Amino acid sequence: MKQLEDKVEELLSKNYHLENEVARLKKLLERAEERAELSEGKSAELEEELKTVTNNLKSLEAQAEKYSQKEDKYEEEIKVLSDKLKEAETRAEFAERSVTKLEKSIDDLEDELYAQKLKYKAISEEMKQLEDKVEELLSKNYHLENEVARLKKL
Amino acid sequence: MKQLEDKVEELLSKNYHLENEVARLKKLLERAEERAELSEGKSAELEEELKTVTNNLKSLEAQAEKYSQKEDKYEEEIKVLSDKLKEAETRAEFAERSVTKLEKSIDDLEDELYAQKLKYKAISEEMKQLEDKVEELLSKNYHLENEVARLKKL
Repeated sequence: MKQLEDKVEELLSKNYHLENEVARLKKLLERAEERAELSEGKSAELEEELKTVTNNLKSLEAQAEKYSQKEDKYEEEIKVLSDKLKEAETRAEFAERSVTKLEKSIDDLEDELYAQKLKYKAISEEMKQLEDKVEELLSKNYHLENEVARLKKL
Repeated sequence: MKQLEDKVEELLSKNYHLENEVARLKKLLERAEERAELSEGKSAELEEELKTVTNNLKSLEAQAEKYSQKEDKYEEEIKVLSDKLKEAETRAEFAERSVTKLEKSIDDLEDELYAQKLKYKAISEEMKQLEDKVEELLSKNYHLENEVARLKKL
């Protein structure tokens, strides 16, 4: 029995050991659980961050869609203004050259009209001298006729 | 002793449940450690995803910035072209209206020259009739003067 009494002394110790092992396993278990909890929590916050960023992205993609379009609009707008500008500068350039030419034409017509008028004035003056001559002769003949009659009565 | 018997029996039963608890906890620990690993792996994968989507968003923002300034560029070009077009159109219109004015003046000058030539023709015609009248009266005058001379010497 002195051997059996020593057995009880062992089971007590070996049980003391099992107890310590149980406590150790429980501490490690809790550490694993807390690790998993911290990570699952981080994933959740990251999940949220991914949706937020992804949304913001699908928006810039869309904005970029409107940006590219306006670009082609502006391009078409500029094109039209350029072609209008060219056409107007051409109309201007040519019309101005026409003005100079037309003014010279007017100078020539005026020179011609002036000369024509000078000619008219001169023939008019000639007419007046001829009229004065007719008047002068009608008078001379009226009196010569009376003189011819007077002489016949002498 | 019967007493020791019972003591041993108690410790063995206790020892039994303890061995089973250690075996059970090792199993739960194995599973909790696997869970943590898996969760930590997911977090790392999500973190890398967020970094990538973030780098893309930042890239789209840079682009969006170039569009905004290049947009103000196109805007500036249009205003520049617009002001020039207004200036060109005004000068074009001015020169073209001048041309219309000068053409109308040329037409009026042609009308006057035509009318002036008809006047010259009309006066030249009277002139012809006047010269004929003078020739006739000079004739009559000539014969009358001769008749007076003749009568005076009888």
